[PDB]
Amino acid sequence: MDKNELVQKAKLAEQAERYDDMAACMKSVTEQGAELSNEERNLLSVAYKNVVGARRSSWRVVSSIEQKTEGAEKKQQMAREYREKIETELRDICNDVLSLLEKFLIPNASQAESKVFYLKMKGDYYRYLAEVAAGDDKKGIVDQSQQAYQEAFEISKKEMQPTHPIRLGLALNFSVFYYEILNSPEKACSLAKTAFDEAIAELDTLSEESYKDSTLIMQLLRDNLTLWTS
Amino acid sequence: MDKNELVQKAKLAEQAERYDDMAACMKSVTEQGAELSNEERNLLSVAYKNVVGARRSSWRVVSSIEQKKQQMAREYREKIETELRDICNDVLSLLEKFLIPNASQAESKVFYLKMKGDYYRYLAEVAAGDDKKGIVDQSQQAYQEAFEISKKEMQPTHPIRLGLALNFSVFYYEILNSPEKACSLAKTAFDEAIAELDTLSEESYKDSTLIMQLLRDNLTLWTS
Amino acid sequence: GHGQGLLDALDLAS
Amino acid sequence: GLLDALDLAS
Repeated sequence: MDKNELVQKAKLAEQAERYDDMAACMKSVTEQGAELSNEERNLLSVAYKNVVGARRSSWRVVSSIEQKTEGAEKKQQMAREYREKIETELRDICNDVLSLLEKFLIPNASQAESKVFYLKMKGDYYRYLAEVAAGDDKKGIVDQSQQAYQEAFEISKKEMQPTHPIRLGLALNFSVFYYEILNSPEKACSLAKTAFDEAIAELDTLSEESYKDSTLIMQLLRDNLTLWTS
Repeated sequence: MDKNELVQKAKLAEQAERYDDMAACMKSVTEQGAELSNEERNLLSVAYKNVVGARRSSWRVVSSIEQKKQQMAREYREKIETELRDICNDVLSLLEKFLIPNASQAESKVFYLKMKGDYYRYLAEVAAGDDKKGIVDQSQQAYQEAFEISKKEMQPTHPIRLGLALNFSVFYYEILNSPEKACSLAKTAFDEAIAELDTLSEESYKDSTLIMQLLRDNLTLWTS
Repeated sequence: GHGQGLLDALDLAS
Repeated sequence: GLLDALDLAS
């Protein structure tokens, strides 16, 4: 199949809120092996973000029930078994994305912005895997999400302006990895504060077209600092 | 498999918003062939409402785009239509083989006959011009039969009776293009319930009065 | 005043 | 649709 056709189909799927269909169209585009455009990269990312996001949300609800049903034998057993089936689905999806990242997207990325976007994505999906890891596997998974975020972060610090939404979105997600996954409120507030401040100092130079995206992510960084220092 | 374990997993799947798992559980329960309890009946209905409803919502979106490259949208619409017809036929088969013939109480017979009217109504919304009349007829006779029993057996404030009126009125308005019949059915149902508020029950008075609000909201839409 | 799951199960139109 | 594609953590 023709790549343009697959992209038009993925756009229709998005409008129809049919994210499994969207992700399958964009996985087919990625597997033809040409470097994706920004447009195509963003459609791949929106499709998998919704596919994995549904399972994360389900997993949180069933985890919570499994905690709240301690001393309720039937219910807790069934919530455990259901939780384990949703984890299997969520792992398959993350492993799918992580394979696309390694085999196509990261090697093909010609520009630092796209490198950063995909290494951040790799951090994120290893972070999703870390949320559901077996006790034995967890340290190793957490260190894989940290190494991808850190690699993205050193590239973005050298190559992108502090106001760029992809560098700000990396600082957001990597600071949440520090607070939620590494349980480091210090590294989390340090990263979020520094990113916010470095942006503040370049707002005068920011192109008007980016005012909204940049300052929205800066507000989310500060909302987390506020929360985490409370 | 034990029925009670499948119903428990249907309730966890609903909390997780995993309605295809919920539907698979409740269909497996229905296929055991024993009359469903009210709670099982409501779970089977919620599961399928959400399965088919996702496809109705995508169909409306892709139709709107296609009407506003056109070919790609047509074929995507046809694909969603095929899934929607398969889900309707699934429910309609359960209805025919298990649910309607096992229904031993009037309230459940009205509930199921209303469901058969709704699922034919969804098939009508996507019907080939050639099959459309037959499908419209089947929806209307299911709703007409549910209506006569509800009128005989239930109080005008009963939520199943009110929900039947709401859906059958929308059948008249959207599918038969009969807005005076639609308005008259909705207004009578609203008026007959206001005339008997002392019948509202402490178990269901918020369900009854919510459906009455909906009847008046559609009357407002339709008179405006 | 709500029957459990009933309004959702009635798949109300509109 | 960059902000959506960023999959921002809350």
